[PDB]
Amino acid sequence: SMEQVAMELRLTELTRLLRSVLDQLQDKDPARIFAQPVSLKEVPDYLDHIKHPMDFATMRKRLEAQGYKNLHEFEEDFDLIIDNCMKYNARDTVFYRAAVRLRDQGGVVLRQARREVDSIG
Ligand SMILES: CCOC(=O)[C@H]1CCc2n[nH]cc2C1
Repeated sequence: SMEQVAMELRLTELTRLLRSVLDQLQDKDPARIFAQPVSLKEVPDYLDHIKHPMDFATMRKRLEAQGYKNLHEFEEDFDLIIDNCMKYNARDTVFYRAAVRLRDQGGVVLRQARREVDSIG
């Protein structure tokens, strides 16, 4: 139907906007601490600690499969990256501090992203 095409056009547009948000957020991680899944080979007990792992590469895979239906779903996954890190790692580690910084700097980006999503529809 024509509706479903228009639908898919918007979803495709959303994906385009989210790809830009994702690139902007990942730029706030120049150390690439959050770029890839936590290695289960190098951290074999990770899943005992963290029930829903997340990372930027995994977000990107879902993004290109157009698997984010709205900004909220995208934001949930970003929050997982931060929150998982701040649980597993102690307050005085480079990892925890990198998560705090990413959350603070990412807030700016996500704030305008929400406006753009509502605005454009
Ligand atoms: C690539 C080196 O960074 C890490 O290992 C940290 C990545 C973020 C994270 N979330 N939970 C545990 C960790 C560990």
